[PDB]
Amino acid sequence: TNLCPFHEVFNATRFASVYAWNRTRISNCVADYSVLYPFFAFKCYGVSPTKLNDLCFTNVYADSFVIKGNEVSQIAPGQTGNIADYNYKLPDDFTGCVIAWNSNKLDSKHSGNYDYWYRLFRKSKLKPFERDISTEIYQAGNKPCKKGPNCYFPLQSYGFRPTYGVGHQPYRVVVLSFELLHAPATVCGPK
Amino acid sequence: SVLTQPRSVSGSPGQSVTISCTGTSSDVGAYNYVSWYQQHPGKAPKFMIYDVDQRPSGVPDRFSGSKSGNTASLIISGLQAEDEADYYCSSYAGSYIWVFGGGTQLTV
Amino acid sequence: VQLVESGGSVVQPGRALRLSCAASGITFSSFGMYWVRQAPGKGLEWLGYIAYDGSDTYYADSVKGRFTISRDNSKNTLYLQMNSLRIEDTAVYYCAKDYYPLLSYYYGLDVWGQGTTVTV
Ligand SMILES: *[C@@H]1O[C@H](CO)[C@@H](O)[C@H](O)[C@H]1NC(C)=O
Ligand SMILES: *[C@@H]1O[C@H](CO)[C@@H](O)[C@H](O)[C@H]1NC(C)=O
Repeated sequence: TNLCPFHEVFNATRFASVYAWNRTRISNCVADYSVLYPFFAFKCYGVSPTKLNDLCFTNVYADSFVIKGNEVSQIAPGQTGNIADYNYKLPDDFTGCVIAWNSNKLDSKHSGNYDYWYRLFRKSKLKPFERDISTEIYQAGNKPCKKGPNCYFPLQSYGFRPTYGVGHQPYRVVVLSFELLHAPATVCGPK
Repeated sequence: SVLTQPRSVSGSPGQSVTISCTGTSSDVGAYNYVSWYQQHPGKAPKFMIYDVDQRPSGVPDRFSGSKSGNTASLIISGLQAEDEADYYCSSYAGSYIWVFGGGTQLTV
Repeated sequence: VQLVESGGSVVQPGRALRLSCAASGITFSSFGMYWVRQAPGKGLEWLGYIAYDGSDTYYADSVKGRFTISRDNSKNTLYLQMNSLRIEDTAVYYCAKDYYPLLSYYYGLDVWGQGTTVTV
């Protein structure tokens, strides 16, 4: 008789940038997944979405961030791209669910919403669930970048606007990653 | 898996033309990474439009583009006499492989 | 950052040929490099790519298992080792610089060399 606070990540006023996504650790729950189930995408890997309440786990993590509609397809195992390799990487053996919905009425300011950033390039490709929130300017030559010749800034912004087409307008995505450890299951649905 | 283009596109100074290239659902449709290069006779290709509509400093505002379904296109407005060049598109085919289109010759 | 192309010649089919280009300045070590081929009367064909750190290298299926791409970080030069050249392998070969440094890839080719002519 103790409901799980899923709404805290789904009903958030603001989502983190994809280059610096937020991670919420959820435990000690009676985890009804009815609460989170018009969404753009609802696809699960390794877990049945119809009766997900019956199969419970040790812990679940909710990874939340905002991207553009035509980058949603990169939030999946086995995929590559500007986001999959440099911003948010999923493991090829994911056991969980990626939930996405249109946020054009929230984030797409008519003035241009520049509060959301993504990484253009990286030292090395990211490992699964690895995060890199360093915004240092890269010096390709031997001159200080005090931004000038041979100076590159890793992050670029999503210029979200209400006048953009569907693939170029913002979507809010929450990835629910389920795991089993040596501990007994702690996050289980009602019964 | 080579992208298909018009051999030649007609036009005249002051007008606008479009140059389309088509692929399949596995390349042009799946990934929004279409890059267009402008080549002159006897000269290396110039980097023009990247990521479907975006352009590197040095590219005139008259050069744009768009994407719909599995078709990408280069949009040139206000054609000038020195815009006479061979244009190519390049899409991401997946698995770290790129594909250049057949090439389109623009005329004025 | 100028790309100076060399190593082209007229060669007999079945033989090997080494192509290369030198990158001016000291920024070579920061960028991945691409090879592109253009046969006369035809459009461009992608040949391959080598990462800035020399770790990840990719090839177009057409030349996979035949051509090898490598680089010398100390000399600031890029190499293409061609093997078993065929009658059809007549083209101008270009090297090009990735628009962005380190690992980037999904943008395009910003800086191009003049092109090395290889015939058979
Ligand atoms: C936010 O909370 C309300 C509670 O009335 C719920 O109906 C709605 O579905 C929640 N939004 C999301 C995305 O879960
Ligand atoms: C979400 O990410 C932002 C940006 O790094 C950070 O400031 C904020 O504290 C994070 N919040 C949580 C709960 O991780």
